Amino acid sequence: LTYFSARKGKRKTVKAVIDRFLRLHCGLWVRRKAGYKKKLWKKTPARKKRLREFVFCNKTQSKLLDKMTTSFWKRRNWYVDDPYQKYHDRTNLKV
Amino acid sequence: KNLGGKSSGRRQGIKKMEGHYVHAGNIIATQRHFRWHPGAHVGVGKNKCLYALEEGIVRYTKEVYVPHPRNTEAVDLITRLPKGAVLYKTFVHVVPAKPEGTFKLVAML
Amino acid sequence: RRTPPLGPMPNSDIDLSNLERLEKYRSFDRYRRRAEQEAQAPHWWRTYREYFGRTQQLLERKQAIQELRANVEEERAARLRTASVPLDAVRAEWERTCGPYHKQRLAEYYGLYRDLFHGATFVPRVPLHVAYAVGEDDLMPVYCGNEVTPTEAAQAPEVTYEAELWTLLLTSLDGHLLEPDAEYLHWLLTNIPGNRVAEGQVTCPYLPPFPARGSGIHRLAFLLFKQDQPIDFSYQLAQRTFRTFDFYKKHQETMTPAGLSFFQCRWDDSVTYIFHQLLDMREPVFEFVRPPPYHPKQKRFPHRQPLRYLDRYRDSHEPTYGIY
Amino acid sequence: KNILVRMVSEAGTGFCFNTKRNRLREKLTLLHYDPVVKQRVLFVEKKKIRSL
Amino acid sequence: YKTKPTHGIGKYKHLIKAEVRAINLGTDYEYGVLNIHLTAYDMTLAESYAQYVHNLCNSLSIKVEESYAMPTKTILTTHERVVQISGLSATFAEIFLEIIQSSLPEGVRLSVKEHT
RNA sequence: GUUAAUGUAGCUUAAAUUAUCAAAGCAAGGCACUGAAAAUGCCUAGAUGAGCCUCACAGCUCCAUUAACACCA
RNA sequence: ACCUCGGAGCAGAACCCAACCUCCGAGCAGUACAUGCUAAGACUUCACCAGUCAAAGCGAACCUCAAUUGAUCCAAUAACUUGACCAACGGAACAAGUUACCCUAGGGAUAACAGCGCAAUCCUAUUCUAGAGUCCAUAUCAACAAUAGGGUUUACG
RNA sequence: CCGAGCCUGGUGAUAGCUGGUUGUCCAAGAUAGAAUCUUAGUUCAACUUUAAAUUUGCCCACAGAACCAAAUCCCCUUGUAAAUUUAACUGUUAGUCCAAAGAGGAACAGCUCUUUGGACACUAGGAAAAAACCUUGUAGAGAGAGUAAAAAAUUUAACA
RNA sequence: ACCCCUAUACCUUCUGCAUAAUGAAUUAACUAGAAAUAACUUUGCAAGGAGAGCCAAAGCUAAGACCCCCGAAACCAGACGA
Ligand SMILES: [Mg+2]
Ligand SMILES: [Mg+2]
Ligand SMILES: [Mg+2]
Ligand SMILES: [Mg+2]
Ligand SMILES: [Mg+2]
Ligand SMILES: [Mg+2]
Ligand SMILES: [Mg+2]
Ligand SMILES: [Mg+2]
Ligand SMILES: [Mg+2]
Ligand SMILES: [Mg+2]
Ligand SMILES: [Mg+2]
Ligand SMILES: [Mg+2]
Ligand SMILES: [Mg+2]
Ligand SMILES: [Mg+2]
Ligand SMILES: [Mg+2]
Ligand SMILES: [Mg+2]
Ligand SMILES: [Mg+2]
Ligand SMILES: [Mg+2]
Ligand SMILES: [Mg+2]
Repeated sequence: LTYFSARKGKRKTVKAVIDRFLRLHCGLWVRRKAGYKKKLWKKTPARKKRLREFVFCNKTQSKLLDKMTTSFWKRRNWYVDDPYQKYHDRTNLKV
Repeated sequence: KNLGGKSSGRRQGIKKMEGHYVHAGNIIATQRHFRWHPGAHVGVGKNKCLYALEEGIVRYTKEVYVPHPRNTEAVDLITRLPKGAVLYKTFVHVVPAKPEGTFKLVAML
Repeated sequence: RRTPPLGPMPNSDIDLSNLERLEKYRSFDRYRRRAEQEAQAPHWWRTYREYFGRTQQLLERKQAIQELRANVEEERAARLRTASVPLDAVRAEWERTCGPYHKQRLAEYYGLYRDLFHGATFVPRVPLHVAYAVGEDDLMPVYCGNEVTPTEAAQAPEVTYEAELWTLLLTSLDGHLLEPDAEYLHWLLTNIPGNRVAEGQVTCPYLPPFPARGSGIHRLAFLLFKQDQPIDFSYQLAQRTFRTFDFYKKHQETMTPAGLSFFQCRWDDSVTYIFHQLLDMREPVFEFVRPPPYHPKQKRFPHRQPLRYLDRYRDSHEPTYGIY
Repeated sequence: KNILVRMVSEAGTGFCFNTKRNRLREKLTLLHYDPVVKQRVLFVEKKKIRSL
Repeated sequence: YKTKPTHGIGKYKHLIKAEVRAINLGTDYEYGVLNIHLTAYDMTLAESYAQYVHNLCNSLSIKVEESYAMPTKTILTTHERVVQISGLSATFAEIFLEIIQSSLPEGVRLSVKEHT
């Protein structure tokens, strides 16, 4: 990425991260599964139901996307009717 | 001339051995052909995997193979055996640990 | 590395070198009978069983079968498969001949002897008939394992049996609300002269069966004791609790068990009447509570789990807002 | 040899699903299930998608 | 498992035989394959006697490979049936033959002809 | 793959309803015989699933096939 | 010649395991059209991507096959969906030949020459008596083989 | 100095390639793999390092793991003190020989490719010299002491 | 002092170098680790912190602490040269 921009002098963010992933404020990134709309006729209905799912990312994938985005995408977002509003806080961890 | 054959290993075999505590839905043993057959509280998937149905302790035993009468291959193998012959297969059971629930006092009405 | 077998291996004594001269199962049912018999024989390996476990009577019967097979009206009805059998004579012949033994395993299956006499068995040789009167017309009979609602058992039953001193007893084998071992009795009619039950000594008057709501299906057994000498004995539930084993231990020298009749009881609306009006206490209500579902340890980064992973670890499904 | 056709529901409309058939048969008509109406309704083919 | 005493408890192909001249070696003398031709002009008399020799062999543990038939000849058609027998002992040879002799119903002729 | 046209006697042309005719084969006739010329017949589910009327006859329905189209990095 | 996927051997018994190693295959076909929706717990091709299995529940009824495949790009379609022998099969884009006119950066990671290893090939010496030498194994030569040695050759590394 | 002059500028071109990378002392520290116009490289894993939280880790016994050899897996005791999780990253991903089981080649190679285990890239003593065989590891001074591995053995043809 | 005994320069590159692999005559001087979010450490204040903007379900502000040197053949633009 651009660690220091030539106009301002800040980090830029990779905008290919933004159109693909969703960051929850706990720190988890949420993605759709690859191929979830590709060649659905040759897939069993169990396999098609696995692809229609938002799945979390790895630990290292979450640390790679955290470097790829600035601190604007790591803030509290109090939207009106966010369907992912209940998933931002993390309840009941024992680390 | 001999091309192909670069297939990796399937990583099949027993995932939960004898005496292991196993929750419901844990895959006990993945197989390619029927090496271990299911027993008490153990189901079979489409790919002959053995998953557990109850929460318990895995036991491997040997018991008498009586196939289904609609399974015409094994029945035609049964009816070629001599008169004292008994087949055996290794079965995988789950001995269920917990009971399925207790009666708790709700309220004195 | 090989380890030799401990006992004899199966398919070893029948093992020969000729397989054409040896006669075979040609069928599936001949193999299965040998298969079921072999599973019941004890073996030296691990199995499912280890973890989940006169002369005048024949001469009369051979004369009687030769005459019932001599009537050509019988051999015309049996051959044309329109023959019937009247069950009322078969029921009366069953209770005299082998009905004692079939009632024994029914009390072994239903768990009577391991709760009444701690595994000690006996045979109900005396065919007693307990029956509860319902309304005025009909009467609900109490066989071995029957279902009788407590509305049908509000009043004491009309006990009738063909025999010649006796004590009678009833115990609700699992009706205890406090202790797992003991049992509430319902009526003890002792020193019964012959066949008349109303002449017996009531030392415990008749409580109707009171199984609590949602607490399952109880069992209540009628003990009929063969007795020789009369012996003096002895609404609050601390008086109705005793255990049959150390009661019969006091009187086994003079008295032996001789019959069984046990029935099942669910909750009915009449158990509200027993608990409130005549017992004078609040009734208890039990519910079948299942254990909580197993969820593994919550990971920080639940890799490749669906988005509903976080729902399995929260308890309130209402939005919280923290410090805000 | 096989055609991938789409099948539109005759009632509970808008719901299509894809099936296979041969090139050499007639048009498929099926009793599939609609999740819109939650009954089994007829489905009549309206278009082929891919010659496979 | 191999190292356990329960090794080979589930093996079964040694109980299944999955896959001829006159065998008179030193004492155990037995025939090769036999054929039993029965010709009669009644299909009822030829089919029903083909059963009985097959029922006589099954009750004496004698191996019957084929029990086929050769077609008829229009003389009026003579129906001929072949019953293939293998293996007779010395004591069995006269006894097994004389009962099929002592049960021939009505004018049917026997044969102990052989293969090819 | 999409648009477009196409479907013939043993094979092709044609006829704007009805179906004509040159080859092909079937014999006989002239010639010592065989190819030609005649003189004769035949060979068309008009590629088809139903018929609104009646349909090569004309639209759906179609199964083969013939050309163009076989973008956009 | 090859490049992806699968079965078996090496890799004998949990898993795994290379090879321009040895052998077979696959790029589909068939039958259903609830081949509907959901959801505990797990497996995982040594990462990731993808791949598997599944109780309960809702709704009804009363998949087979080992492989049988292909990510992203937002458009073609009203939508649901669909699209590569992208086969160099984790996939740039459809971009070739040639250089002795050549250049640069390197490599003894890698060839030719030489050394070295090795001894199949080559040369030699004995053992063995078949057979040639009229007869006669051993004056002389020598088949099938055997056991040693040399380090000239062609090779290999 | 012409396969396309020379000079200045873009220009501190770019280089997965070579070379170089400067005070002191201590501590931990080596080899599964997968993808890749990729195999001279990188990303992820594995290994390694630090900090933190917790509770088990290693060694293991009966029993147990399939039909068409050596061993392993699982595993309470016991001996022990470590492991897992969390946070933050770098670097190594171009190995060698020996013993063992095999494959390819010639049952050739200081050959090539896997696996199990050593050793080496780390000190010391030995096998003469000596990366890989054998003895031995935790550091200093001593003009003390006991040890470890540790030196090749062979000499042969009479005959009636 | 030597004679005696012990000891195969250094750097780099590597599976492995006394290596007959690289570099170096030597002296003096010059000549090579530049920084991000996140974490950590230490303070301040605290459901609030911050000298507007921003973050906040113990956070927030400030500090400290990690990212080299030389080298192509080339490519292009504009001059200058017969
Ligand atoms: Mg393989
Ligand atoms: Mg592999
Ligand atoms: Mg995995
Ligand atoms: Mg279900
Ligand atoms: Mg490629
Ligand atoms: Mg590739
Ligand atoms: Mg030239
Ligand atoms: Mg050379
Ligand atoms: Mg540079
Ligand atoms: Mg150290
Ligand atoms: Mg490179
Ligand atoms: Mg343990
Ligand atoms: Mg080597
Ligand atoms: Mg020491
Ligand atoms: Mg050296
Ligand atoms: Mg030098
Ligand atoms: Mg160099
Ligand atoms: Mg020099
Ligand atoms: Mg001039």
